Amino acid sequence: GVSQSPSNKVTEKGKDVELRCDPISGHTALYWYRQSLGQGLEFLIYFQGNSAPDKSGLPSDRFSAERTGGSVSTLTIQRTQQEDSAVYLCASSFRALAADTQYFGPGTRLTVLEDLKNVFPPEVAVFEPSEAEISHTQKATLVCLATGFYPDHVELSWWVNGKEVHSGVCTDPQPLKEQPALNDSRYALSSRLRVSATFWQNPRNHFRCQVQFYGLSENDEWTQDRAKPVTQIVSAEAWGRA
Amino acid sequence: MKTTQPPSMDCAEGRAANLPCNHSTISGNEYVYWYRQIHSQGPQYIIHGLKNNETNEMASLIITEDRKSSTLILPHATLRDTAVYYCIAFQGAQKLVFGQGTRLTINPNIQNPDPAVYQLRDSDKSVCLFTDFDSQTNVSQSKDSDVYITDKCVLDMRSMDFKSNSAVAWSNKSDFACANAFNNSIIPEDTFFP
Amino acid sequence: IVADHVASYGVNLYQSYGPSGQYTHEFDGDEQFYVDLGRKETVWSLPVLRQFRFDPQFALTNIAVLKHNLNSLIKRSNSTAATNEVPEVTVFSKSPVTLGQPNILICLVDNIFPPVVNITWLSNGHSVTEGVSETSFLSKSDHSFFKISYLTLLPSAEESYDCKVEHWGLDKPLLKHWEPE
Amino acid sequence: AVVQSELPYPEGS
Amino acid sequence: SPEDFVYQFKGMCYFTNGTERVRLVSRSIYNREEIVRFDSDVGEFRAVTLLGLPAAEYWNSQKDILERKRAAVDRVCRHNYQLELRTTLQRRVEPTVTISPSHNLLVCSVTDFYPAQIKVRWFRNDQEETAGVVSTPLIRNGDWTFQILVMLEMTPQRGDVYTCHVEHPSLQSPITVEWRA
Ligand SMILES: *[C@@H]1O[C@H](CO)[C@@H](O[C@@H]2O[C@H](CO)[C@@H](O)[C@H](O)[C@H]2NC(C)=O)[C@H](O)[C@H]1NC(C)=O
Repeated sequence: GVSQSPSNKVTEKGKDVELRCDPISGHTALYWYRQSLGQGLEFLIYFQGNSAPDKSGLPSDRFSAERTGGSVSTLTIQRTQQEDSAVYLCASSFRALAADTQYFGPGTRLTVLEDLKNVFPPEVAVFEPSEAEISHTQKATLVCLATGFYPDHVELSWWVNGKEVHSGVCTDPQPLKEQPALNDSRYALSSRLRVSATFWQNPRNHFRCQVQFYGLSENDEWTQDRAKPVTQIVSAEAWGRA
Repeated sequence: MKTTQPPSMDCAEGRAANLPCNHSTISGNEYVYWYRQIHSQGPQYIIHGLKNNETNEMASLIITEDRKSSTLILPHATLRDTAVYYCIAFQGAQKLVFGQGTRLTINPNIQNPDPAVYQLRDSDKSVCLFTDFDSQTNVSQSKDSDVYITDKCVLDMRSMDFKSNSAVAWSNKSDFACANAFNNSIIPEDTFFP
Repeated sequence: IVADHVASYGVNLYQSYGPSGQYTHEFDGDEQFYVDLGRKETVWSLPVLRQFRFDPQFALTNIAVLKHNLNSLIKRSNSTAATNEVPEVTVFSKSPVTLGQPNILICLVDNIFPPVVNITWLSNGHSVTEGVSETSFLSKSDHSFFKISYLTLLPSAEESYDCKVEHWGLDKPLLKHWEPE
Repeated sequence: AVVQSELPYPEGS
Repeated sequence: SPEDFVYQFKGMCYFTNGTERVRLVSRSIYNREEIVRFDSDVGEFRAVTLLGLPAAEYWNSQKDILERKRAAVDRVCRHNYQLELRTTLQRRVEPTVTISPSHNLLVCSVTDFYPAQIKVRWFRNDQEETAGVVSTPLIRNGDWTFQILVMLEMTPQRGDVYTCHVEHPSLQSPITVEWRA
């Protein structure tokens, strides 16, 4: 599979960002795309071996790509702008211009902001199952709510007894803005975990809601007196109740 | 040559899903390629073909004799097949172009609907969870602000072969009661409020 | 090996020396076009063929794959280098010689390998620059090449010409004389 | 009208 | 004498009896050795030499790569042949005949013609002469024209009319050029 790093990147405007792509072994053609939504696949540049015959397609001269080794490629966006925010996709194939199957990577979601002032981490809270639900259907649904975060770079996961779970989980596929009218509104996200009645009624079962927030880094400087909204994990736990 | 697909389709889980694609102006050197993109990750290559019929471990592709239309067949649809499916005519060129694709939704086979709205307590105060309703009904937003209602999303308890739809609502103002919060939707009458 | 017409829809050449490459199309032994890999444009050798299009990026990406495969074969063959062949040079006129009539001197340099050669014209003790042209390296069945150089001239009784050929297979530059007779 | 060309494929390293 | 490593790729199409027979042979060459080829008649890669064995192994294991090669006969050879039917195969350049005394020898120069098919006969007083003729091989000028010179061992007398007879597909009727002393 094609590898890409980093998975997320939130940066202030004017900073340089560097995207990394690891093509499939044996693929000498490598492609760069970027994708907004709602928007389609926007072609950027491609490499045959270590050379890029097609330098056009780049949005501006601030974009530059390299594949010096003939394998791993890097895309650099100097002095980022607001319009640079997108999901940058990488692909690779046997060969270029041969209609070879192009295989994509996970992408890098880039978000560029005018200022970092409205950046804030999420607030996580777990909600214990309803007493009426446990009596009526012998099933316990607990809801997690991550609220008050900006931008929308969040990954929510449920952890039962120290092991991540996927069965019985449904998270909202897309965060919703708390103030839909405002331009720079903050976000909120919900998720549900449903387990059996006997599993919840067990007081020795541990339930934790984990939210990965992508924000600033140790390189980024912070001026406010509030907490530096750094890339962090915010959790909220609850125990079984009898 | 461009491709056209139905903008959105539905299929019941456990049934073969047939996705159609029209490409009458396709040339002899253009392959019929299929990708899908789950919201909202990287595109996943599914299958492709020229003239013959191809079969992956993921899907099958049937191309008409005149190559003017094609069909993608997901053998045994699951919830993981819910994605946007792109049908592309692809020939020697650097750029691969995505159309609008087909928004494919795989609906769960809810055996016994049991619509209900519940209230949950913090380990602010409460949230309202509207669950176990039928896939036919669709939830709606609230005109009032500060009351939030997320779209439905299907829960899967694989340990029980049980599936359920659920929507979450919460607020801190108006002394929000888990009653009438969802009323803006077309919820059934059999729904009960404890 | 036997046909009515033979075509090379892609004569792809890459060599470590320059490093340099060449991309051409051939039909029935003649150069249809070449691609200037530096200028990234297709240069057609036959006027009637200018009505067509050929994306030079096909040539540019083709040569980049050859650069890859060449490094692979260099390694696999324990750096087996090319053998210098002795080229064969013959000079002749495009049309019969008439002292008044314009003509074209043809210098055929055959059995070229590796495809690295210098072809210059000498008349009466100085090199000739005006009115000389060259074909690209034309492919051969035995995977050597030949190359042809032209010199437009106006034959004169006292003007003799030489075709100077420089190749690593030659221990000294080969001069082929041509006399108006 | 466009001229079509055969394409070589990479191998090894 | 510098060292050089050369790599060649030839995508060759072979046409016979119009479009009745079409064959694609793509040759991968290291130095002057074809190491692996894709012949459309076999439909898969075949190593020609020991060095091309790893390449044929790898390519034949990729169904995608095998797909495009099998379609290249249609995508490349047949597509381009339709372009050749309206261009190079239409090219007709009338040969230019010229007789020049060399008397006891006579040279009929057939210059600047295309395509290559040519037929040259000498005539002495309506009687064709075959016992005293010697012809150079077919000469490729490299500029999409050919030429051929036919010498004639003759013995002149008072009243002789020497005629050169040339046939070419560009001609509705053969060309005749005479020479008298
Ligand atoms: C063709 O001519 C060029 C220039 O006359 C030769 O290039 C010279 O090569 C020598 C030895 O490799 C170098 O020391 C010089 O610096 C080169 N000259 C220049 C101007 O770069 C070339 O070697 C000749 N080719 C052949 C096959 O003899």
